[PDB]
Amino acid sequence: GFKELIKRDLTTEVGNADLSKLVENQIVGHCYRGAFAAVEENVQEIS
Amino acid sequence: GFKELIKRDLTTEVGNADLSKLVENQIVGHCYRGAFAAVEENVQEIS
Amino acid sequence: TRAKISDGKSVRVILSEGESTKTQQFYLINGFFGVAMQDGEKGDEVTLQIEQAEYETDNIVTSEAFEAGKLIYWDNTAKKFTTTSASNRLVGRVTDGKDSNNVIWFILLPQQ
Amino acid sequence: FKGQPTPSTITQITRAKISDGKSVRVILSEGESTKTQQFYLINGFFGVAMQDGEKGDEVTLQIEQAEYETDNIVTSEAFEAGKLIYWDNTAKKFTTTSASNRLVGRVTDGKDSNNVIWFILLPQQ
Amino acid sequence: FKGQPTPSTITQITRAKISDGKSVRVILSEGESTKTQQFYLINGFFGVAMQDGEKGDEVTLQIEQAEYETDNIVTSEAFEAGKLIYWDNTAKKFTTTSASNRLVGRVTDGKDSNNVIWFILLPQQ
Repeated sequence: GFKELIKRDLTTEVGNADLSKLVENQIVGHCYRGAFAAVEENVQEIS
Repeated sequence: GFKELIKRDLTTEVGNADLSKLVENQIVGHCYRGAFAAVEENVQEIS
Repeated sequence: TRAKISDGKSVRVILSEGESTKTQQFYLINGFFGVAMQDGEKGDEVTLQIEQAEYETDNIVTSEAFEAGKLIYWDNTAKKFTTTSASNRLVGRVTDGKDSNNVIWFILLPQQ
Repeated sequence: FKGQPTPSTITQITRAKISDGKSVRVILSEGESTKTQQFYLINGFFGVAMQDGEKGDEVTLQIEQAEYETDNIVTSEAFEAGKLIYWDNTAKKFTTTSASNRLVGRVTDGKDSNNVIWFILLPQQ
Repeated sequence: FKGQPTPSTITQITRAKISDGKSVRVILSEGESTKTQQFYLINGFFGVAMQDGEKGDEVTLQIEQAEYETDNIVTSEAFEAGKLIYWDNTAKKFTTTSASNRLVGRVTDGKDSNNVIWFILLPQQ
């Protein structure tokens, strides 16, 4: 009942830079994911 | 008594990541540099 | 479809019968104050700059010191910048004060 | 690091710029709901909604200060190029009346036949 | 070109946009000082002093009109999302009261339990 949906696991692309400030490219991470949980599978306990 | 410090002689870069539509890719150059002068070495002549 | 159509750095206008603009000069046309990128004639289309950028100009009234930080107001009658703060329109703030050559660096403002 | 062997001190390097500010997330109120690519005034921020918000959820508004195309103008009034635009939060429409509305832009292209305006968004004051 | 062979004539092509203007150099007066990543109002410009300066030194202020994480507020006041932000230069703290203070921003994220705020910076009017 648990499914892991992935389109892009992870992508660290160098971002746009303001050359007029001599600021380096914005390192930015990006992931397109999702999950599908359920209740039929799981049972809670105490201690 | 004269030491020139060359960290980065010259580097020119060009980019149009987020510039205006009417502005072509602007060009920027920069250099890391430093110089140490002194009075231990100089004598000032006239004529 | 997208509401945003352009970055808004430049805006087009149509010259009236009492207006004429030359390249790279400041002109208040139809409520937009900016730097014209084309030499325009009556009833012609030109493009201004509203880039919120630092701008250089010497087209100032040379009577009062433009010390850094003071607001810059554009006087449409005399076609000059000034620090009068009268009914003239507000257009920017001085970044670098006036030099001996009467040159000003100032930041444009969002036309409110 | 939990259970580290030695009490290593931690020094925080200060930082101010958290984002570019092109857009802002906002929480929907009760009597509000947004569809994509339409202007709204939600918690004092005027901008283009980038997501379909229904109720009590989080949506992002675009405050880029760019040039925007928009319908939803009070067609009775005429919007010449250069006139200041105002937002009528009661009617949810653009107007030139400055009674108590929020100043939100200035027109670039005049009111055409299709009631379409091109205008420059303002700094959210 | 001094001593050129020929009397050539030089014609300048005008250029108004000296710089992008996202930041401004400023000189410290006597009663002013700065440290990195702290907000200040220096010579009519409000921004993030990216460098340390004490007396007659040069510092640069970020005026990008981006989103900024500040803290350093008047803790007694409440800062809901969307409320305007004013800089009280006498107390050197942010505040919502508009008595005689400079308007500098609008809160994007409300005052949390540790008095942290995210806000858009405004165009230095």
